[PDB]
Amino acid sequence: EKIVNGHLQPNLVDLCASVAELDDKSISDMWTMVKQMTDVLLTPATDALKNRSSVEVRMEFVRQALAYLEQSYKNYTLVTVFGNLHQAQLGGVPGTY
Amino acid sequence: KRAVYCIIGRCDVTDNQSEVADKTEDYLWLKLNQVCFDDDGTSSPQDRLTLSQFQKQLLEDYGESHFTVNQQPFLYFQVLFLTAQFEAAVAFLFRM
Amino acid sequence: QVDLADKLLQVASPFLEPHLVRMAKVDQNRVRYMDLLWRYYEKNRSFSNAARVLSRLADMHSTEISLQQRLEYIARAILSAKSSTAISSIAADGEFLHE
Amino acid sequence: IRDNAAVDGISLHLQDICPLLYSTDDAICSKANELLQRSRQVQNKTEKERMLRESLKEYQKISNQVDLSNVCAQYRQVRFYEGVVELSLTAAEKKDPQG
Amino acid sequence: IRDNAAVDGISLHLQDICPLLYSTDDAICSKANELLQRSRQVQNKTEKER
Amino acid sequence: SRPQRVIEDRDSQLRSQARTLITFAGMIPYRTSGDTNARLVQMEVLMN
Amino acid sequence: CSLGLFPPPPPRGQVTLYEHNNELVTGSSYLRSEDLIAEFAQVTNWSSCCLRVFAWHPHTNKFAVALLDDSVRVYNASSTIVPSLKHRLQRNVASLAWKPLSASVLAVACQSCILIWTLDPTSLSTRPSSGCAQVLSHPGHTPVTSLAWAPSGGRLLSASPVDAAIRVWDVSTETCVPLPWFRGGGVTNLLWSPDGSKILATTPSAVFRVWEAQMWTCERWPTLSGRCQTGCWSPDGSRLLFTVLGEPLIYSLSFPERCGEGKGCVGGAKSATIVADLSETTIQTPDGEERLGGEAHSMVWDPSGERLAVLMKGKPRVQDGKPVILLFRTRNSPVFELLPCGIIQGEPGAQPQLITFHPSFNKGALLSVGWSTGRIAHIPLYF
Amino acid sequence: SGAPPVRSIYDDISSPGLGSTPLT
Amino acid sequence: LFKIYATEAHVFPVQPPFAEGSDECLPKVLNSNPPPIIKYLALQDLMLLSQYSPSRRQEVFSLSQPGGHPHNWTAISRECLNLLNGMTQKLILYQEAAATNSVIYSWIQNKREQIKNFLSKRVLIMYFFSKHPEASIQAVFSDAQMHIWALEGLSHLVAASFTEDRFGVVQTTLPAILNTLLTLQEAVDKYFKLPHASSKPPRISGSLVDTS
Repeated sequence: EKIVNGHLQPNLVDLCASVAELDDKSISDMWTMVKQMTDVLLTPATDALKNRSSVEVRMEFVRQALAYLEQSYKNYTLVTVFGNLHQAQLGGVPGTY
Repeated sequence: KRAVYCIIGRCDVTDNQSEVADKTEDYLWLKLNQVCFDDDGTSSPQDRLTLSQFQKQLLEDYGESHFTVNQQPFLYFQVLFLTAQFEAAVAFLFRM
Repeated sequence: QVDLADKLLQVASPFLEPHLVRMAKVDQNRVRYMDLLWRYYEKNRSFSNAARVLSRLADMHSTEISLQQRLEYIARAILSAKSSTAISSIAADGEFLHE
Repeated sequence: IRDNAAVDGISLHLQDICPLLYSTDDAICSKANELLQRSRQVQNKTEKERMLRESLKEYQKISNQVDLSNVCAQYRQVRFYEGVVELSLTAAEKKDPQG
Repeated sequence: IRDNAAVDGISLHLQDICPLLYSTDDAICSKANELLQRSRQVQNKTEKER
Repeated sequence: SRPQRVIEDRDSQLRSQARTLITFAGMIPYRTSGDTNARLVQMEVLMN
Repeated sequence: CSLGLFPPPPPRGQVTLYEHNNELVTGSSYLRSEDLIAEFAQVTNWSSCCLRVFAWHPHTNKFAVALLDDSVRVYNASSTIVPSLKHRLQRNVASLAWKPLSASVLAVACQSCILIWTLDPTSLSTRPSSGCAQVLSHPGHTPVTSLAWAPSGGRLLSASPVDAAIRVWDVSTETCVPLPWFRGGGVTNLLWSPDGSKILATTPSAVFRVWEAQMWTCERWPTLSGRCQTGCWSPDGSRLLFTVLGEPLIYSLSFPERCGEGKGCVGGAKSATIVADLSETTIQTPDGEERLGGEAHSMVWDPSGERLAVLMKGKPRVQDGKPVILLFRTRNSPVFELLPCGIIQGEPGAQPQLITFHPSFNKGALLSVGWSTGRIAHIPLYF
Repeated sequence: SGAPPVRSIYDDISSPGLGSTPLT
Repeated sequence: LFKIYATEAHVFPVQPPFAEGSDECLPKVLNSNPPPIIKYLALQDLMLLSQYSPSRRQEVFSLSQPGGHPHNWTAISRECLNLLNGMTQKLILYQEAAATNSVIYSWIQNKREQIKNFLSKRVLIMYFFSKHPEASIQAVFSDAQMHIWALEGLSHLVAASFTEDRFGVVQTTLPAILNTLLTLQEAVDKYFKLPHASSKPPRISGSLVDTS
């Protein structure tokens, strides 16, 4: 409807991912992962094979995949520490250290 | 002390740091930091992982039976999508 | 058109290179687009493409300033061939090196 | 236009016989203008920027039929160069939606 | 268990200093009990069933 | 705020001096290493 | 500490550039209401110096400078544009104080009032309007010598040697609250502790008074040979250093925390220790004897509490009666220590006129020094 | 010897994330 | 004498030493909505203890056994948030009220307002009925001292929790605190741009009656 009425193109990732703000939490992390892997400052070329073959864009896919896996393990280290605070002895200082 | 060096020096691609990497994410994260894109001919090939070698390694040199796809489908989707094999990840996710 | 060339050379965008590589074949002011294109290639460190466009300002239409300029250009074609074979060992950039 | 009927079928029926169609954007243009002229009176910078980003989102519906020269001059009149970039792209985007 | 410490971090200290043979079932029963009393505080159902 | 020719003066002098060192390395009757000679070539390749 | 434990000053004409490793690294360069301000001003020669006051903003790389023409200027690391502040009441500027927990507010002490300038941090014009300057004054409280905000941002103090009452102000309800004491002298200088719970107040007499910011109570120290000249709190506020005119000494006084209820008493230990000795000594240098010792006119501590800078003035027997900068390394737990670091030397033929530390320099400390040349220097101390 | 493990970061967590809650 | 004794401080324990006197404990004294001199004294104590006694901040951050819950903090912060949102809405409703510039009872209402709309049309009577800007603005902020003490007592506790909150108890409400403080600063900085909302009133210094 937004294309037909000429409007600004919406982010289709946020339209689809809000269907994963419902029940299945694994589909919710799957859409979070898809979104972090489409967070890419693409070269606006008329060729997908040249953009997917770029050295810069393939560095960006790995830079995002590492950021996703790092925030994933940051969520795991947060949840593990907040469940076990009496062992963990977190105190009162914020930061990953 | 091994794992931190194998990351920072992009070396020992044939070690998996399995005393430190608990899970499939940690294999992905180890090997993804070990990636090069660049033909620096001073790198010996026994230390040289490209993204395209790692893409093939997951899709063809391990495959759908290695990741137990029928029981953990989102983990194999994670393995393909975090290696930017988006078309293979869709042609997997459009089966089940 | 507004003489903001330093700020054209601030737009990191793919379209800029196909644009200059069109204009350097189509505008009668062809020299200005070759001049923008080698400055784009040097600034982006594509020095092989900068040299392989600086030749296309010394292929010209009327002569350069002396044989002593030709000798830096020959030694810089030699450098550009020795840049090529030391990064990709193709026979043609070694054949063209001896030449 | 006034009675909010879709026009595509009456345009085509009109084109065995002779002529033209459409506006309806008159009400949205009037609303965009209601906001734009109040932006010349609003002292509250954050709310002048609010009512300009509201005025812009009325004009961004209707960007095929807008006097873009006058609206972007009336944005210059309030230093709203943001809406001059945005609306002038939304006024090309819909004139050639095929490329 | 009350103050929500893990009993592995006291059973394995008792087992060097109590019956010096196979001190075992005291620790198994204590851990079986720790898991049962932690199940009284766990609100995620599938993990209580775990 | 120089005349641009008092920068052209300096790019050409450094190119010529870089070549004077590379030509001299190619005329020494003693084994310098393949690495020290390749580093010398790579330095005017990154001044091309 | 004592002066007979310092390293020598650097050879005559070397400038100290920074501290690193605890070494000082060098190079070849980097009364009326008028005279009653000159009796109590923080600048060692305020009546002739081109610079009358310097003050950092308590969180940012922005600073205010008062000059001999009664301009106040503002400079900022992110602004080439310099606001020039002059009001129709602005005369003989004695003190400057930025408000904590704000960008937008600066206080100024004058011969006839306080001026609170409001400054737009995104619109730092070269000369802001004379409406952006809230005037505060009260009869008898003229001239104003010193100003001090509470750390929590909600209270301001002012001093006047004519006036036997500290004036507390709320700048926002626009109230004036004198704290009248039963004689002794008036108020000369004022300093809060960093907790905002304790306040030092000095007088023209051999008496100081410490005050409590909770129940507004007073504790009294009339036990000196001369006037209490200067002092500084530690970063915890548990320690107060002070000096006395005629006494070549740095004293220390301690204040434990309120592990006990129901009594507003300022709570200091009953009597002061001596911790540094500034007696009239020699040191040997490559350039012969040099001589040190005198009276300590200003003292400033870093935010970390690990560096104490002391602006001495020599007596007319030592270095022609110059002012001098001593640098001490300091410790605040478990013991209170003063250790030497060294002696800070400036442009050849200059004198140090004012010192103060930067409040938010995330590499040890940074010492601002104002010189008799009219120059300002900023000497980092790396730790 | 060289192979991936076959586990996610959430297996030894059993109940992860922000979801699986019946009401806000 | 009365004005000194009735604006002298009071101290309320946060955690009860004995069960009967626990009605007079600060979390209960705030939430019970007592006669307004007590709710003023309780917020004046909250605005003092939060700077000038660390042990009384530690009474606020405590978990109440057996059930482990932060009842002291979550009762104190909740009532400060009630008052701050109450002021946000009180500012909005005044800005709207500035943008907008049996049969016998409804007959009396109609006749009262028919009389208003005949009396307002007479200059000598309009002169007494008029909406005073200074006095109506000062009626909006007439209770603002209570709201200043909730605001400064809470923002002192949120500053001290960074070294005293061994349980993260203050961090759990930090997003809601920042949202309500920023939407309140928005309501204040919408309101202060209205005509006469920027201007300061004239004052006499040293009167025996105060004008704060």
